[PDB]
Amino acid sequence: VYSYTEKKRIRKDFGKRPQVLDVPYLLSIQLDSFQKFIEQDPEGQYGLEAAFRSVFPIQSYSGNSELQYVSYRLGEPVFDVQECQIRGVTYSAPLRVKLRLVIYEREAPEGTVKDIKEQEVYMGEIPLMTDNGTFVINGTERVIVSQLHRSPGVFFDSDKGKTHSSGKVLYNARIIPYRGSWLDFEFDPKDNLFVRIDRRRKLPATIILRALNYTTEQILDLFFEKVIFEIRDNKLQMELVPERLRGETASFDIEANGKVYVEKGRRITARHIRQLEKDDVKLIEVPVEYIAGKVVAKDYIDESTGELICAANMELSLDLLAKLSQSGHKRIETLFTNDLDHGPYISETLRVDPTNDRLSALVEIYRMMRPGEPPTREAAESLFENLFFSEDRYDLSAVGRMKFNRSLLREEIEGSGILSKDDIIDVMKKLIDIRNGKGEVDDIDHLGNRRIRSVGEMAENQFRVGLVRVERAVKERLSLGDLDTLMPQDMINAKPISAAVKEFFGSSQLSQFMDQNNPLSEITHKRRISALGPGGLTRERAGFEVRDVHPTHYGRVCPIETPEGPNIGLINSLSVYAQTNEYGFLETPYRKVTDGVVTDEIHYLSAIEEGNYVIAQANSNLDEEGHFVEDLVTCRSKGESSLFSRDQVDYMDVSTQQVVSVGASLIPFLEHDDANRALMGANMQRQAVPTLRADKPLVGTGMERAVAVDSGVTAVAKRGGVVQYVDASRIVIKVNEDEMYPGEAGIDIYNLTKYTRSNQNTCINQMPCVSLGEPVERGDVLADGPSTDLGELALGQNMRVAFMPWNGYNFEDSILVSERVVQEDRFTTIHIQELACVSRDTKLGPEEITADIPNVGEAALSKLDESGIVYIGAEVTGGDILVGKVTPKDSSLRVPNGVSGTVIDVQVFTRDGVEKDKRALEIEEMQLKQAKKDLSEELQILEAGLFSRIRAVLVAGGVEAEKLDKLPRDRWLELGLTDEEKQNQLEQLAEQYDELKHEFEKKLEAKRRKITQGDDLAPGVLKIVKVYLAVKRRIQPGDKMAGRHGNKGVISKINPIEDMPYDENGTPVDIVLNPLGVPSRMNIGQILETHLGMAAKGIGDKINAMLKQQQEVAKLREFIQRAYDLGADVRQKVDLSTFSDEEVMRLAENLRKGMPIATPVFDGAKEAEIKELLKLGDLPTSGQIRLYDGRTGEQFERPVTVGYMYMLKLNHLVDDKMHARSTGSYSLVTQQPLGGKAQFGGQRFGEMEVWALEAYGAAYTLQEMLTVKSDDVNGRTKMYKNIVDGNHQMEPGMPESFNVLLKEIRSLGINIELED
Amino acid sequence: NKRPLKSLADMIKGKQGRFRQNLLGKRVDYSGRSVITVGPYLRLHQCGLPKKMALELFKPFIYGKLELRGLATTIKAAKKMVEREEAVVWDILDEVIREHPVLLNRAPTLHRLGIQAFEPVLIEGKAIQLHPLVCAAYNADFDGDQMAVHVPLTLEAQLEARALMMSTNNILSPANGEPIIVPSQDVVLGLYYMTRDCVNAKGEGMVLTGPKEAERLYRSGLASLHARVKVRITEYEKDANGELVAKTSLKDTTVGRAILWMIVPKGLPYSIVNQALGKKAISKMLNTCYRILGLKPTVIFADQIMYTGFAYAARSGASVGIDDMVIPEKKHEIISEAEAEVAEIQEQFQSGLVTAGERYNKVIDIWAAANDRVSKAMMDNLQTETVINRDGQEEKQVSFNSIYMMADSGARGSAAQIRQLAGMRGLMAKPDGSIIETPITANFREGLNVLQYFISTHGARKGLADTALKTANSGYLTRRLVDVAQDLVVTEDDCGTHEGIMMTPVIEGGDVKEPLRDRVLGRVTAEDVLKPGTADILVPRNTLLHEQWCDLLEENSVDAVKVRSVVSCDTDFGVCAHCYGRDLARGHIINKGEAIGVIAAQSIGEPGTQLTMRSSIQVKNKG
RNA sequence: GCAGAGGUUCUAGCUACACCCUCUAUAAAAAACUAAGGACCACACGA
DNA sequence: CTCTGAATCTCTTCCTCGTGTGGTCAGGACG
DNA sequence: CGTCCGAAGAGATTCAGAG
Ligand SMILES: [Mg+2]
Repeated sequence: VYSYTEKKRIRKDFGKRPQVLDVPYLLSIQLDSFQKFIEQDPEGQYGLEAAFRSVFPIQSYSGNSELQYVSYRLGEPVFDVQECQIRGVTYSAPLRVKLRLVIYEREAPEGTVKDIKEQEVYMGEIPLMTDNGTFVINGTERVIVSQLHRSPGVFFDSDKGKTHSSGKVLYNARIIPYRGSWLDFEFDPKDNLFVRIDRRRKLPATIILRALNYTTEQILDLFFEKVIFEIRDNKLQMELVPERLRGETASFDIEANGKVYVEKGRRITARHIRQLEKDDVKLIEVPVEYIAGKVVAKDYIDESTGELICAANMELSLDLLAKLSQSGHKRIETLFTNDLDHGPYISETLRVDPTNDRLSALVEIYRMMRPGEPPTREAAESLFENLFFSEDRYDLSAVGRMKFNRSLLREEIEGSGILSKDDIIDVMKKLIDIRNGKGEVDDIDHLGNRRIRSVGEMAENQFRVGLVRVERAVKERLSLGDLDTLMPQDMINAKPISAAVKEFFGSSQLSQFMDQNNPLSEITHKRRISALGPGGLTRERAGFEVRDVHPTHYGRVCPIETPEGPNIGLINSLSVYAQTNEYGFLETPYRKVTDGVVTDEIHYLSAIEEGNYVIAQANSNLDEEGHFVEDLVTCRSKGESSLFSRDQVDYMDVSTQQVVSVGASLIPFLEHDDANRALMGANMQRQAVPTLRADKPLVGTGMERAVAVDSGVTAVAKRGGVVQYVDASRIVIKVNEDEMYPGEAGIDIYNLTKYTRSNQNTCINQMPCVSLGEPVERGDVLADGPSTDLGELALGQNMRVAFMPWNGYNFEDSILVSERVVQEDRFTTIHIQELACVSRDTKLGPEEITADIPNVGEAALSKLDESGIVYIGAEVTGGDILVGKVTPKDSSLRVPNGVSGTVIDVQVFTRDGVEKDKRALEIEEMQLKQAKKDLSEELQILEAGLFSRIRAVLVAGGVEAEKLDKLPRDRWLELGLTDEEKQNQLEQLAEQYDELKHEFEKKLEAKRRKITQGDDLAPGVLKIVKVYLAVKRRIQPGDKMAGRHGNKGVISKINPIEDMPYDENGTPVDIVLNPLGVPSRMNIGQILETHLGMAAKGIGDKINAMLKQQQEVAKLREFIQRAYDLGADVRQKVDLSTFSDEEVMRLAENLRKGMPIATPVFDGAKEAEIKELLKLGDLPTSGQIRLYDGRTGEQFERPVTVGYMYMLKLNHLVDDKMHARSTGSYSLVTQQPLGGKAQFGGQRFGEMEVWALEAYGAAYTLQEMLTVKSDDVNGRTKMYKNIVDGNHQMEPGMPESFNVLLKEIRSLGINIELED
Repeated sequence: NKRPLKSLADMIKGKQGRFRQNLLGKRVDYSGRSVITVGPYLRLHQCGLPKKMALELFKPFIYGKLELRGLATTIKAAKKMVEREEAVVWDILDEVIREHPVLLNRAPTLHRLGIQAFEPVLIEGKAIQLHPLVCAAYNADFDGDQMAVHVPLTLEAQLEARALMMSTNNILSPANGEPIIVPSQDVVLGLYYMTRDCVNAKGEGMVLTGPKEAERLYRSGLASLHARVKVRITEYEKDANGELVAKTSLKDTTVGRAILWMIVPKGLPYSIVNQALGKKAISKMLNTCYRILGLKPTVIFADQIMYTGFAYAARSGASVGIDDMVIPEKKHEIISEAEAEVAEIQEQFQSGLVTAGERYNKVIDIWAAANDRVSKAMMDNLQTETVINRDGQEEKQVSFNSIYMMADSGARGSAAQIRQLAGMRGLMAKPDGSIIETPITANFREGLNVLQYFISTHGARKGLADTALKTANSGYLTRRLVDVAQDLVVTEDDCGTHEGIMMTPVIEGGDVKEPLRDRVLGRVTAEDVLKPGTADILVPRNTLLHEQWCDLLEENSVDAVKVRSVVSCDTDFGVCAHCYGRDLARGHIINKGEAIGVIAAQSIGEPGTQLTMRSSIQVKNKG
């Protein structure tokens, strides 16, 4: 079965591998994340709830006052998305929050409250995301990109190599929290374990143990293994265990139980260990010289006086041995030191550490944290407990605790957010073990250590910041507050929380201005995964490691779609099938592999557990039983590609498109072109400008439909049915009876967005894709949005391309374009400009907007209306006047020079209080008329639908066809119908219609007030006039045109069609590319794409030939079936007999322009399949044909390659780039060019160009262009007067920038002057 | 915004400080930018330029001419006339662009030739047209590359731009004497296709009166472009004291090589156009033309050779296709042998005969051997497989395949860049640089496995990040090099210093990396060189070593030549001309004054972007 | 045409980069005409 | 016991130009 | 109506080993 719109033009899909999992909703990463944030979560986890619950204690200091959160509910947005975008206001929901204030009696903490005050308070103003997963901040559609940052937890880095400049590897452990203070435990080059908290001065890390209420004895009991020594008559008989002898040297002669085991100079072999274990030796005599090298563990005092004979952790000498022997210390505890692995590291720190008590440790920590002031014991204790033992000032998220327990190999998954003594000692023990050799350091770039912070998590963090900021003020106010003297609304204000949220959403390191020029651009910018951002590595601070792709990126982050330049690999996109785990990690679908069967069950796997199993390659053949036909299959066990037997395999890739993202998946033959060319092609697809009439690509991937549907550019059908009425501005869908709810179903109305200004000044145009009466199913495409054709993403426009040099006009990378392309408007793109005029307050009276402008001609004022605003639809040109504004004593807005076009609409916003001019009244009246017309249209349409609902029910059980036509349709409650459930349904519809009639005038009045009320504007402005200019930029020499395979070039010449190379058929090639760019830049995919497009157009031409002549539908059906079969078995498998025999004609007419072919990313068309496809048509199997010269007329030898490759048109048009300037306004430093942009500017003759002129014998052109052309005011004036005089003579003078430098150096206090 | 606020020292230091932002290099007026266009019809002394850009840049000149001719009484009326773009304004504009050079300027001006002068040719459009030859000098693409145009104002500025900065005056790069305007990518391919031969081509065998008859036969279509035919040529040589003598002979050649003969100037011999004429051959041709004919004949010859190369590359139709890249028939058996060998090595490791390290080394070695074998098989299939007759039984010739012609000619491509298309792509390394044990066996003509493409994108991301870091490192190095320099200019003409450095061809254990001919060329000796005959003044003490002297040195078999080094110069606050040597951009001694510190710094720093980041003694030959 | 004012237009026009005429304390026979301001930080993208 | 060399700590950049956007001391009421 | 609140190297700075 196929969808009806798919029946219109069904895409020939290659790919032998059968798909098991349908492509997920590409915008899930944003929509699902925000649905988690704004949702009311009863569990109070993950949402505005956790944020309120985490910060709602409100405990007064000795005031018995408490305020608690009870519930909240986001209000309905004041303005709809379209209304907020046109007004410039944010799309936000008022945050109705219900709060309960309770006051307890004094000195009665356990007593009940004396009064309860519950009320709903408006705090904050939280913006919402549209159905397309994008915010609207200030009239701009702004999207928040998900941030990939190092997850909270513990990571044992190395910093191997450069440190200490001796090859000695250091080891450090960072306790990175979600919010709080970092805690790094580093090693001194002399193997001393230091602590570095918040990257402050290095400190002996043993001080933190003392700060955690631990003495030396406890520290050595935790971090070292006690060895018991017994004083005996036989020279202090020593107790040794078998395990401690492994890896030891010949310390002495081991003789126990009157038997010798190991002699002098004999290594302790495992055989010796086994035989002494069989003998079970426990006590071994040791020479007194050996104990000198041991270190005491615990303190010892004599039993007579109790004085300190020997403290803990110092070397033992002969005098110490004599003192402990004479005292009578029978039991002696010593540390087990093994320089091989179990080396001493805490002991060295304790030698370095001069602190012996917890108070001294706290004092030193305070000194190293807050120096310059005398610390206090209470102050130090408070600082430490607020720094590590306090939830408010320090917290690890559930992901942080999970990572902590993963790295520490703990058992529990969850735990307290704050740390503890056990956590610190466990981290130190693991760091010590890493130093010893057991265990391995972790990789920061691993996706198991870098989670993804979505928009919901960022918004929750900013909300928590706002809540704590207002909590500080509430606590401060409540200290002196009085009970029962105020409403629970004065202490909390929406101002700071709203300011924080608005600042985050509008101006942030991550609040990216959405590049809304392509559906692919929107779909890949909302899925963008940036490492940069708040709480993230910066570009300069980012290492080479982070930029560079990790083996664990497979299936999680696309390794092909990254922005080249300053941030390469830092803003990498997310692969098509990857989804974010509930802890922020990146999962990946993976088919479970059973005993030998590749089972269809899809198990999402994170990066940490991917290594544990072995992953099979997607390009592994199966025998339809899940059995690899392939006894050894290539696999990815631990990030290493290696052949594995079938029985070894534990998991398989979900499909062949897993690794690539949506931006890189749409490139056909991605398996052929080079990775750099693939990267550039994926990047350039995001910046193609929509053509006027977008058309499907002849060769594609099959994800274009998925990208177009998933993105919000098109108008998908939420409910199926039939198209009752279709219009270029609206589409009405009559929902089917089996797809509509019993109540309030009616029919669906879709208001397609007409020509609207976009973020990159392009047209967001939606054209209907259906006619009247066309059946439509659920989730179907109805309107072809920008760069969309028949529900398929149509970025550019495919055309004939011949690969051959042509007189140098395609010299190295330039593109040659025929006159035929320009003639048929293939690349004419509508650009909507936003020329906004503002009337601010001015001294000595304000400025008017009337048409009275002095020192101007009547011709310029002819376009403007009587009130000084350009007539809608007027075709203005460069330098023309749009709206007449004169300042009090000629500041009217004018079209910028060069740009032209016709005004599409002029919207005016006027603040309340100032009377609106004639044009504003006319526009407001037309807006009211349009709103009333739309409301009446929906009134009549929904009334017709509801009557059809009623009439259909009234065909049985009291049917009166004649009686219905008699009485007017307004009243039907008097009709006689059986007292059954049908009568109840009619009564329900009648009551609903009555309530709707009551609400109709209310909402109409609300709309009238919305269009009447003065729109909020910036302070000190009268009214703002926005004029939208539609520029139709045709293709021109210099316009940057680029295909999908990384081949980019500027159009050199628009060559007349008569000069184009034509084949024997006479059809001239539309574009003549350069073959020389194929071998070096290995974009060989474009050659495969060219051949497949040639085959597709051959099929289309055969269909056209058998369609232009009146042929039987049987011939069309058999040819279409032959085309869709195409030899080698494919997943497509479309049968033409199941069609209705008249939609076959529609299909053939839709394939007249070319056969649509889908080439999946990594299992697309092979060379044999393409050759067979060429053989299907009249075209040769070689793919290249003889072409005759356009001018000479004789065929080119060595027949050239032609085909219809899908090449885009990037938005880097030459029209934008022209920046010529002679003289203009100057800067502060008096550098004349004034930072060239829209502002009329000269290009920075930078330091490199100055060096270049210095290398030449240039001292006059350089001098003129560094002095008289740039900043010398007298010099500039004299040069201008001289050139207009005709004498090109330079009056040198001196650059004013040097005078500025002299003044700045003098202002420092350094006299710098010149000698005369 | 919680950011450090700029102080009185933050605006005197750093990139954004007053020095490097407003004094060292400052924005200028009379400047415009646009994307660039090829426009092969131009000559390198001129460039295309849009009408709007010429109107805006030359506004003061247009105002002055309007005032002089009385079209507008006042600047104000003339400015209104320029806004109206009245037809009279365009005619005035054509007068101020007759001989007014403009300085084409690409943004990353790495070396001296980054900015060059051009006579603007008014074109309708909005894209600057840059001559194809100077694109290599500019390192400029046609992929959205934009370059600024600056208008010299004063007579001194325009005059020195014409005399020095013109592309006609910049033929040899300052880094080395080799030409910089050499046919680079497409014209070289056209010449290479032109100068070849089929062993059996249409119109092969008949004798031709001259190049005119060769053109007549080719254009009429009755003789193939490259067919081995004897032609009669009037080869001109200047073996006399500047006089050109004529030598007429029947040199066996092809039609295509005879076509180029009318392009080359008189002085050049025919032995330079009788080869396949790749990139290196054309570079040597242009260098010989510059060293023999001079500058103007070299410019005219370069323009004509560009024209013919483009025209006959268009006529060639040197396309690219799937059948143009051939898979070796032995590639499958080489892959099978490599798989068998790695299986044997793994089996040996499993038993324990070979541990991990030696197993890894063995696998890497055998995979490299298989890669070399498949590369050789690919080259044999790509240059030897071609079978074509000679009106007889059987013969084998050098291939005319599209990719082989586009790679062997040096037009664009290399050995690895052609291996990655038909042969095994090779062992591809991980981010850390350690080689993946199992290579990317599949090539680009065939598909790539998902893991194979993952390793490929590992390498590609490594290369892209390396380039991104390396361009910044090279820019910093260029800045340091320029600034340790820029006080060193040629202040004197000679110092009479006998000191110097003994120039000797460099040997690093292998063959001669650089012969003494190309190492001492253009430098003035310090003491008289002598041949095996003692007390022989083969070259006097203070004579510049031009091409003739170096050629004489090779045939006299000199070993070490003491030469005057700039280090040994005793001149204060500069160096003398003799101690420096040839300008490396003009065929004469360095001019007294020219700044050579900045030239040297730019020459050193320009290839920084092209750099990278990471027994027994046996006699070789008889002697 | 260098310090000011007036003139036929259109409040005001004396070279202000700036457009016509008069003279040194007085205002009109006269058509082409008029305006002299403007930073930093972040994001994305191109080479 | 006073310097020696050596580890430690602190400074100083770390390309070069474009083109679109958006955010920015924020005195505030009283004589 | 105005006015007063990572990384990479160099060099300075401790800092230390050995007679
Ligand atoms: Mg380029």
